[PDB]
Amino acid sequence: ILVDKVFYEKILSVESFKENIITQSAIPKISNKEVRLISSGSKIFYAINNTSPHSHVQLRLNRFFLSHIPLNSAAKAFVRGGSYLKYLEPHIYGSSYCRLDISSFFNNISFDDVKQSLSPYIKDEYLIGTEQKLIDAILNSVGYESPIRKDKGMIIPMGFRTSPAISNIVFRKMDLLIQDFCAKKGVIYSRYADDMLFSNPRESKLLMSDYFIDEISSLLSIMGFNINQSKYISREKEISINGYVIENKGGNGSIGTIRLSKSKLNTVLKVTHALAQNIPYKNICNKYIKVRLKEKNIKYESKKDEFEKKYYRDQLINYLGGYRSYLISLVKFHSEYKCVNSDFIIQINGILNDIQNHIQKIKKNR
Amino acid sequence: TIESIRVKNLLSFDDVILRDFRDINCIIGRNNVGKSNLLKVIRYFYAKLENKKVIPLDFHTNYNAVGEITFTFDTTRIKKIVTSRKNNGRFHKHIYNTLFKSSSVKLNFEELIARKNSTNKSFFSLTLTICKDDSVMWSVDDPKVRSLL
Amino acid sequence: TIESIRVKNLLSFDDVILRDFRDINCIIGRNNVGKSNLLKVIRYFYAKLENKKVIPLDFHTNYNAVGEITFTFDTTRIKKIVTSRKNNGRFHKHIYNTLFKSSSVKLNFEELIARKNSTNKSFFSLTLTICKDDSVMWSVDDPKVRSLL
DNA sequence: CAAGACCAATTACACTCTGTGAGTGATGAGCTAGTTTTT
RNA sequence: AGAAGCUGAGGAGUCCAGUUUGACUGGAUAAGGUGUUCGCCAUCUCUAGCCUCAGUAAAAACUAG
Repeated sequence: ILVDKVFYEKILSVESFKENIITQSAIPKISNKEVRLISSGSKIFYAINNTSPHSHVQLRLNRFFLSHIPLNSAAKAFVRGGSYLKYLEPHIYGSSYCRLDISSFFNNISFDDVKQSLSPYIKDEYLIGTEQKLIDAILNSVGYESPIRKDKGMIIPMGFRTSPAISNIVFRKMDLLIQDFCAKKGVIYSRYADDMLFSNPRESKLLMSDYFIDEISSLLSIMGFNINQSKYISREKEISINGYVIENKGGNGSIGTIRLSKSKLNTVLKVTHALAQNIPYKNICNKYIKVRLKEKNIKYESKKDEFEKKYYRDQLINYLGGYRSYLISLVKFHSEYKCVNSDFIIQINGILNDIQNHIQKIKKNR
Repeated sequence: TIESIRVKNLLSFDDVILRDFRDINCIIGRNNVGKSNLLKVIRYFYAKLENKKVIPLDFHTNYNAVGEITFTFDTTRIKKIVTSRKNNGRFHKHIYNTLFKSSSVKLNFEELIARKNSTNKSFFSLTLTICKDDSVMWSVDDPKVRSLL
Repeated sequence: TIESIRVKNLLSFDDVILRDFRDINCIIGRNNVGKSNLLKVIRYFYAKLENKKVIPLDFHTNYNAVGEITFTFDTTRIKKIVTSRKNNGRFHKHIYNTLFKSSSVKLNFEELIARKNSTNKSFFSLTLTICKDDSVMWSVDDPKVRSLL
């Protein structure tokens, strides 16, 4: 995919930045007024107002331009057809497991690397007279001059709709390098966002050695990425990643299994048990799911009790439907790949039956 | 005795898995190139099993550094034959020592071994990986296993 | 044109080196296998130059992990052609940039470049390495030099 | 800290010299919206 | 040698430890049992193991039998 001025005007900036092209006006950058900061723990996120032309132009950039750039198969995140289940699937053939994490990923992505990665797919031509190139015009819709970190240039924010695709595009090179290294070492490699999973089918201590860590760090140092040593995992014959258990007790061509631990399903089991105890929906909504009517934002003056009851019923409906969708997504993944424990299949079938019965009961009570 | 054939990033395959094989499996379709590529993949895999010098297959996309082929063999009947205390032949012991032993044998409790083979079926997975430098890597680093298969 | 051809640990050649090539070279001998192997080595080297997927050559002995093919080209006439001020075409500049530019930036223009402008000859050495895993390595890490040669 | 390994895709001469490579029923109605991972 | 944690602010009762006769500080209810690569891990069984306020942006898979 290659873009020109005509493609940018007629597809990407169809109406948002239409006054700039006609009246010889350079594309403005993203100001602090149109971006708001949301704090969660030690993390910050940048949200762009929908009324801003940059939001529309970056939405169309993601829809028409970033989706056509080729990626690496090891990237199982932020891609059409990608999923966490596909991120964990290739490692059923391995006997040893090693999970690594990069540092703050979107913060360590240099803007120069983004420009270099997106240069081959964008024509090297000037857009607004002999003032600004098309590269800068497109890149001004994806970055943000953050007011923190001593103002060290444009940084890819963690809350834009164009960040993940650009991250995968700029990390395609590192994915290729790491995949080549692991293929030389006979290691299956997969990546989800910034979490890297490595699986060794052979009976070797390569994944438990410091050499693997040093090689991955040296490869990541090319683009400035580091490794979070606080979340280093290196196990054998079994691994647990966020409640997903991959188990393979054997060697010389042994098929592993993927299941979910009881910790992952504990919340839904508690919800079902509470429903079986006829507990009022207020407690379940405010405790198990963490959903409330914040500061009584009812706006309209009307029968508030009925609306509150309807909200505390339909939100529970939505939670049950979402979790049953998650479980049946898992069973569809099993049907597609056949890498899930039969006992876990029976357990999730029972849980699905219980959830269906409970949602039927609560709909009847409605 | 074969249940799964998986091809990833080779010829015209991105990620294609063929399963639930029958006795009289038939192949139809307008995509003759796909059938030819599948035949080429199978022939290349069985040539590399026999340790023959052949030109490596082409990648579907060059933005990936790995081309993979997975073959899963159903080894239930041969396991039942070799694990019987009635045929102590040389070839039977060779098969038992080559494909079987270790893994689920002598690496777990006796109760697991006793209940290991009641009604279940055993599968053997073999992976061929083609790198960018025309190098072939195997999931198991034992030429005897490949020759026996 | 060409000065030396060196074959190490490939086919029937152990440390064989051929030099002092004239306009007409007559190859005689009772060992036809040697002539055939030399022809195979030359053809394999020139096929790898043009990036053709071909089966790698067999090693003389398996107790060696490397097989080398070394070609030395007498790049003296072409260097004089591309160095001359009169010739400033696209192809001449390309030849100068891809062969006679890396070796020129390392030499001082005031003394070394002036001294090298004499009757002395310049040579270009290119080595092809075959590894145990059917992998090909080159002394120069860029296809442009190989393609132009 | 500091680091080898830094993706892939992007036919041919030339001149004066013809041989040489160069010196030359229009603003009361009033409302909402999953799971998981990255984070 | 800088990376990490960490959605934040809190509150009531009770326990432990310390100082201290009188109040403060630190921790802190996903409960119990078993095995563990000892990990925030896995597995099994119940009666399911506190409450209030503030904040919640993005991209992917999933609405099956």
